[PDB]
Amino acid sequence: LVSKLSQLQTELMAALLESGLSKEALIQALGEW
Amino acid sequence: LVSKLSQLQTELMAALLESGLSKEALIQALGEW
Repeated sequence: LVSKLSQLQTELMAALLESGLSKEALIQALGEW
Repeated sequence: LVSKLSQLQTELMAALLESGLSKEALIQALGEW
């Protein structure tokens, strides 16, 4: 049902956050909008 | 110089954005702060 890409993106984000991803990195990414 | 973890995080975020990561996914992640 759920696309492999969606699952992979969710898994990647989760893993990145747990690795200590900074809020600044997220803010910069959010900046694309 | 730059840690392998930092480089990997930067590379991962970049790849995720290019794969079509949504702003909602970023907002939710940013929410942890």
